[PDB]
Amino acid sequence: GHTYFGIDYQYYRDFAENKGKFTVGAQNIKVYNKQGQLVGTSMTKAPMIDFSVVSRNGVAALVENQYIVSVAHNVGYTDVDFGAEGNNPDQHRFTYKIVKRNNYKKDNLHPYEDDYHNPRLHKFVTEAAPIDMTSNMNGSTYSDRTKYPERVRIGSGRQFWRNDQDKGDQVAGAYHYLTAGNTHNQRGAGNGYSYLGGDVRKAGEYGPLPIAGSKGDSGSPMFIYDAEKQKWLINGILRENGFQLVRKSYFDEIFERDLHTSLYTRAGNGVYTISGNDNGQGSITQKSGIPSEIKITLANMSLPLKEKDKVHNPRYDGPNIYSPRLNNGETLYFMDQKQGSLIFASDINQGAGGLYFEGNFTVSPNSNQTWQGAGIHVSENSTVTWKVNGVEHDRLSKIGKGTLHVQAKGENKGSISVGDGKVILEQQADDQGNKQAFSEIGLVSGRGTVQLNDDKQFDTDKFYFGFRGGRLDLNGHSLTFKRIQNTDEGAMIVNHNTTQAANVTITGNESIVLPNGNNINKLDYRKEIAYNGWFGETDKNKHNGRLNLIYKPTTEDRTLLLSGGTNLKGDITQTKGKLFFSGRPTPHAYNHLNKRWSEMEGIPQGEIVWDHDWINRTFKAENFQIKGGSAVVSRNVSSIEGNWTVSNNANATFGVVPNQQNTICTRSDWTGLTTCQKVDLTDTKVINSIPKTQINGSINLTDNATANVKGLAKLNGNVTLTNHSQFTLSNNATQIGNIRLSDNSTATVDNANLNGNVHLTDSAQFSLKNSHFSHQIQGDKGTTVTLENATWTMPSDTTLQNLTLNNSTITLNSAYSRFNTLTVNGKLSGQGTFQFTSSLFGYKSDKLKLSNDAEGDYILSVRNTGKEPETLEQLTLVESKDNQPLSDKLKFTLENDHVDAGALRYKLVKNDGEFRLHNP
Amino acid sequence: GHTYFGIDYQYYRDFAENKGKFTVGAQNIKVYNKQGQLVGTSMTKAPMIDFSVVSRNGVAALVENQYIVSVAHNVGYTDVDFGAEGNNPDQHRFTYKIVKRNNYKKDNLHPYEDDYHNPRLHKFVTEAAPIDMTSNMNGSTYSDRTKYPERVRIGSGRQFWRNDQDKGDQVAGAYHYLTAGNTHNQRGAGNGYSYLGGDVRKAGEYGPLPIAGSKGDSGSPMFIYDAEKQKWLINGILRENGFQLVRKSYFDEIFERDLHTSLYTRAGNGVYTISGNDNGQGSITQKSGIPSEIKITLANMSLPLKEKDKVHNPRYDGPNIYSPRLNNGETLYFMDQKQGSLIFASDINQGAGGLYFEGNFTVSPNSNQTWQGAGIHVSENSTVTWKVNGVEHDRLSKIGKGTLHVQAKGENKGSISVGDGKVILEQQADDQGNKQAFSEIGLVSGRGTVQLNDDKQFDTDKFYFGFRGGRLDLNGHSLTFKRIQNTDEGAMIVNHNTTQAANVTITGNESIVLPNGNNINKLDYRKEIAYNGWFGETDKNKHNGRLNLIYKPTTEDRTLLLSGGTNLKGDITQTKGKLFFSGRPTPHAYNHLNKRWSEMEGIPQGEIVWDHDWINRTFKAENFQIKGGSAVVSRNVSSIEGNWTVSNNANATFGVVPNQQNTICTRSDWTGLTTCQKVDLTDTKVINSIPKTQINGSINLTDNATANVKGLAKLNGNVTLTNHSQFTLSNNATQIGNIRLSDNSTATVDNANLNGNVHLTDSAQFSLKNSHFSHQIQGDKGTTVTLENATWTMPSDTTLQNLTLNNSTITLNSAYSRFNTLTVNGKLSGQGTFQFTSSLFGYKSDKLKLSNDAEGDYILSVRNTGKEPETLEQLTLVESKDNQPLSDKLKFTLENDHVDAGALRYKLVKNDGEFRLHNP
Repeated sequence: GHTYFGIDYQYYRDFAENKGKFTVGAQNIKVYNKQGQLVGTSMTKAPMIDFSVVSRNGVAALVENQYIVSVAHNVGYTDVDFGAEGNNPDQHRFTYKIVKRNNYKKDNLHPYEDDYHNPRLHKFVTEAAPIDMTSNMNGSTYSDRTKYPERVRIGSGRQFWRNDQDKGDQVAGAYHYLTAGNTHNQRGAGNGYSYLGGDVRKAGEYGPLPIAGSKGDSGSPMFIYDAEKQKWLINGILRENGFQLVRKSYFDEIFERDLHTSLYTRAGNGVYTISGNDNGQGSITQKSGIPSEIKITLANMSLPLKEKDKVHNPRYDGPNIYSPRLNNGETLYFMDQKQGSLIFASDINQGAGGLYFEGNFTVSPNSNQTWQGAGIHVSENSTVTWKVNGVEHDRLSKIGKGTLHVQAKGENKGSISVGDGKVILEQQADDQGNKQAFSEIGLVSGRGTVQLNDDKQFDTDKFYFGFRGGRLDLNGHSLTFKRIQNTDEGAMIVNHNTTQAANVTITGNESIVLPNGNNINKLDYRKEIAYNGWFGETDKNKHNGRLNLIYKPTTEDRTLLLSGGTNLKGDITQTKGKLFFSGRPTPHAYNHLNKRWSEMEGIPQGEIVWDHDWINRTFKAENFQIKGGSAVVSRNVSSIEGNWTVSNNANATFGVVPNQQNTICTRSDWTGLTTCQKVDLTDTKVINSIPKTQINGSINLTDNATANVKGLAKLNGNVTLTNHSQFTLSNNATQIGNIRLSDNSTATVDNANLNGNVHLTDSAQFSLKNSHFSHQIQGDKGTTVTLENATWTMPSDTTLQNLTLNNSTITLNSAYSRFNTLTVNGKLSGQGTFQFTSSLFGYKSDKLKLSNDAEGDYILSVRNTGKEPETLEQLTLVESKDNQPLSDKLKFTLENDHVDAGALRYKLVKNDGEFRLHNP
Repeated sequence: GHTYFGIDYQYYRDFAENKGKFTVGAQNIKVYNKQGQLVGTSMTKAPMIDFSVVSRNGVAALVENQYIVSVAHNVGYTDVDFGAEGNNPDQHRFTYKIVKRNNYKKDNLHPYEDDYHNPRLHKFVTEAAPIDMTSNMNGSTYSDRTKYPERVRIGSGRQFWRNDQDKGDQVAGAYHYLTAGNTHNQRGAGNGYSYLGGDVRKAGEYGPLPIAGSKGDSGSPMFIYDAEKQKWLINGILRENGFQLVRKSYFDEIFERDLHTSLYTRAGNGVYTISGNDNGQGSITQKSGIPSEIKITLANMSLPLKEKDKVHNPRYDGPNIYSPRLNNGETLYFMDQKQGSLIFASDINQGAGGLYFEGNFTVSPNSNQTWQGAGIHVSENSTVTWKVNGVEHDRLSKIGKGTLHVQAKGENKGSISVGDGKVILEQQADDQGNKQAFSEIGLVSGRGTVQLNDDKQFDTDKFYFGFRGGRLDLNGHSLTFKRIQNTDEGAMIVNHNTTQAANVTITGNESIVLPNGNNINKLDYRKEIAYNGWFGETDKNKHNGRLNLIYKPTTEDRTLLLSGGTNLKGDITQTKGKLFFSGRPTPHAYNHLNKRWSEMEGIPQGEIVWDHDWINRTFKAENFQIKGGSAVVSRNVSSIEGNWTVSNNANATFGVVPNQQNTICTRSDWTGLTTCQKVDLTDTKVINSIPKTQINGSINLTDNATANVKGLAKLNGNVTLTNHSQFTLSNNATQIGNIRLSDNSTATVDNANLNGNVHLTDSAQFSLKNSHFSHQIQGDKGTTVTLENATWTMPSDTTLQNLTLNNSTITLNSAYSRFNTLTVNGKLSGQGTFQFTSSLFGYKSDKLKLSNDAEGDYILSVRNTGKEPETLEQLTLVESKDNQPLSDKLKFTLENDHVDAGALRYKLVKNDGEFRLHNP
């Protein structure tokens, strides 16, 4: 298509991929031109369309579970696929095959032009919900912009951008990638058609991003928003541009041709028996109803797998490939109001025919009969007990809001894609002890759930969350993964069991030594693995059962990246390796442009990632037990909630520091690869975009554990240390809470803000560097407090043991800028300043109480109020803790050399073993 | 004398010592016999006599400042002393020496019998005010019992008690101790005499305790109450018993013989110059008046210190010792209406002559002249500026209501006894820098005041409050004591300065290791010291200036007992050791009886202390700052008022517990020694005699501080706790106020009554054991409430975090014996009962809202009112705080298994994650 070079190409790419700000449902997206000026606001009258119904190759759209729409003259393509762009193998993109083209035939009862077809696919599509069609064939219907306020199109035809002189550069050939936007303005319409066209340089009546089609865009879909229904509908297919309106009545004729057999037993508890053979002939016997026997059509093996379909217009001649063998199968519809039964008397290959179930059914083999077909659709509130195995190298498609309770015997060699509703896994062991539900299991489209009703149902290496994921409900069971295959934040691991807890263990990749051969999956041999999804249920109306997460790699050099979220009623445990809690870059459409046009556009080749444009995440658990290795809470984490226990030689670090390098872990949407690397955080825009992490919990360090809260982070909780643990608050981070040190632990506040109190015992040490502190410090026998380049404003009477000063100032009383005393029971040493307040009139003041061990060089500064004393006494400033005299190694100097209280001049003297203010 | 064995000997002993109920001024003292029957009521028509005017040896009474009265035939005694019984060295009892006997000579102008003398003492007596004499010599005068309703006597003659057969046991020899009571009945009187006599077994016209004299009682005084004057007067001296009436006219002749020189200058501003020499010759020069020179007599050193006085009756021959040398001195009287002057041109030794000053005087040495004499009497409203030093080993006696402003130079080696009025200390340093007002200073008789007008005026170890004490007015100055020498509650330390605060520091005894040598003062080497007096002014008409008290011993094992009172405008601070606020046993006369007669009387040998008979005390300060050590409020403290702050590892304990041992601190009146020891409190009479201490203030605990209110105590205030402080209310004590816990503090109510609310935050804990509680408890994140063997009746909606039950019951609503909800946001656990009220008719009830953490075994009891429901619903009783279901570890059981509302039967079920009342 043709875009406007006056607007960033990225808009049109993001639009098509539902990336950047154009996520599904989003509204009011501002669109600026290259001059940074507002062109318009997008999607002000409709939630952003879900383009997942459009095939990756842009030439078709999903209008039913196994049907697409396109132009007949697209005579070459034989299949479609869906989902997100890229080559991340976790996605397991599926190739849906056309088995019947359904090229329109113009005739007395089919008035419209024959460049139009409704292909049937060989499987039910699971990755996306089909889109409804508009029903009126009069183009004028859709001109009303109150009823139809938004209109969009999308395609992969030859790509151009046009400048202000309307000159086009062709930046890509057809079928390379998708571009999209709103359509051009309404430009004339009639029976079966509509024309849209206008000036790409200009904002249109459907929005700031008008886009026209070109060679290769034929067949691509055009969508219209019905504001009354609140639905996006497909309105037409591209044939300025002309569109052939969609044909709902024609589609109905195709559909009813493939689905015409309804099995139903009026009294309920129907019993049906099915059999067939390789020549595509089949039969369904109904226990009692008349007729007892119903003939059905199945996959016909005597027919070619490929053949040339009907061609009704000589212009649209070409390969026109279809599958007479698969298309022979009809779709069956079973309804029962009580408990129905379906018995497999023989293997069944339905070909492109599928199964719909309305009501509960028990489906059972007489022996070991298998099934194979388009897929299974189970109605809302219906449960289908499925006791029939599948076929090797065949994928079963499960759709519908209902439940599929899998309960066949032995090792099922078929796989499954769970697009909608629920699949319960409960395969039974065979006589030989073999038990496997599927050889491979995927959750896609976010609508589906896999629920475990037994152990050892599948190989966890063969389970994946594909495009938009879904729910894996452990239902009280436990699993171990090496790595979890996942594509995005749609991935959810939960436990809906109210009664039994569940555990997920992640062990990381077995080896990081590359194998040989010619189909290496690099994801399996990397030190870094990642999970983009959720642990724990976020839906308030679903049960968030107990769920624990354990990261237990084999080697110290293995990383697990969590970039989605946790809502765990349970703990997260780390035994080794590296564990990152992180936000992630906002997704953006990949840049397919060559060197030249990339340079013209001013964007890098390949992956588009903006350092200032990240998604913010939240994490929550009951406890974080870091028993070993290293846990890191990195950038764009809004909050992490739960209590921390770091033990042995483990470590936990919170926050990234502006103007330094930080290790940043990100996974590529394009390859699925995770990369951890030191990155400079120096850009103002980037720095300002990163939230200060709210750490909502307390921290306990034991043994040799270390914890570090730094930079863009705020600890909303206490820290407790024992043994030889160490805690550091630095780089302008903040803590709202207390620090409690025992044994041989250590704490340090380096250029940071501790809003709370410190309490040491035993041999603990507290260090305050390059900071100001205005709270309480309590230290007893054995403990050492140290200040360096620091100021401390004491709030009240305080006791310490040893205290070491170095270019630091202690203000004894908050009134300096009723009276307090600092007692140093142990050794004071070093050099610095003490700031005093006093009332010479009452001969009262702040006090510094020292022991025989005191020593060093200090400055005394005194602020006195009010009156001149009505008597002559001495005011003690520095005294001994008892009657012994202060050391001669102790040296004090009064600032300004003297203190005046009216006409009375006091100086500093060492008299009788103490330092007093004296009047000569 | 002779007492009645039918009445406790203690009455007669207490009477003589003004102890038990017979304190000075007391009235209506009931006297019971050994059969517990009322014999009579004592002192119904006069306030109890002050026997302090009677010499300790019982043979004389104080009739003027330096004169006594007795019989001439008492020819052996050479001195007298006064005060209280016992050997407490703090009393510094003084030996007053007879310098002239003044044996009566019968002649034409002296009609009466010559067994009578009026001894002159060498010093003015400071410990007691002299008593007036009756003036009529006709014995019949005093028979009128309307005018003279009360009459008493006292002596130390041979001691007997007589039984109902009037048989005497002699229980002690003469001159061992004093006994006293009212006199016998009037039995004949004439010129110069009176006889009193009757039956000791019987109550007499002067009261229930008639007492007769015996051998050794000769000379002892007999007193009569003049009801018109409202005075006790001495009426006669003992010679059934005969008494020689007192001779007022004879005494006047003696007095005028010794005091006949009045110095006076009509125009005011008189100027007198005094000199003398060793031969007892002296001179006073008057500036201008005629004659200019007046001869005076002084101590005559050429005369013997001892000699035999005049003997007028050969029967009364014997030693008759007097002091011709001291008696030679005459007393001088100086009056001036403006400002008079007295100049010492030479040292002066007045001997037994003293000084009276009426009006203001300046008394000055030309050089370093000293003075020595009987004492100084300064008139009311007169000030005598005294610039003359004293003499080593000589005590100066200060009496009169006027002021003595001491302002001499250098180190005065004399001491002083301040009996009356005011002495201001302002010694000036000499050229060499020596400065000392007196080598020793005592306050006695409660009438006197020492006021400090400078620092370093005396050694605080040499200052004492003797018999009945007096006021030490710090007047804005500060002092430190090791121990304060004090005898009784007459001791007062105050600060009358309206402008400058004052501090008293008490440090305790320097060492507790006994010295060697043969004059050890045990009081100086004990761990326990005590102060029987007051801190702060109690007189409303005097200024109660700011005064602070600091107890700061060196070692943890040192105790300070305060058994008197405080009324401090200021604080009490404790840094270490043990501090007791206590009442004290009522004083009782010491038991001098041997083994035999003690056993007969049924009383212990030695000190008489009754465990049920204690004096109740009050204490008041602004703040009690217990910064270290232990503060204890012990038995017989009516109230202690002020706010408490207990910090560091300090402790404060209130109340004694019935039926347990309590540490009781008491000081012996007899030895001055303080003893602290565990004592069982098991006697009903003792228990009932102890008041419940009203603690009138609030309590703040910080750091590791602990406080304990228990037993006979009531806290009328709030408690606030921080850090790791702990507070316990136990043993049936009561608190009217709230408890507020923060940080890691803890509170417990063990079998006690908390009338108020509890509020926890952070990690605080509240424990309720073996108690019933009916007020509010509020606890948020982190906090734990615990009940053991307790019931709690919630008053309104309540929120807690964690809650632990153990054999305890929570009644959700006060109506159980409009609806309330208890929310437990955190973990509930344990076992117990919840009592509910409900209205099934409206489907409303009390609620228990729990979280996922809830667990344990509980009983649900439900009381329902009124109607049968006109609809069928479920009534939720126990619910979740949100949509998650309650744990399976949570178990409830409905009491009685069911609830009925008319014909409708509801049972308890767990339905949909909640516990509801359900109708099958």
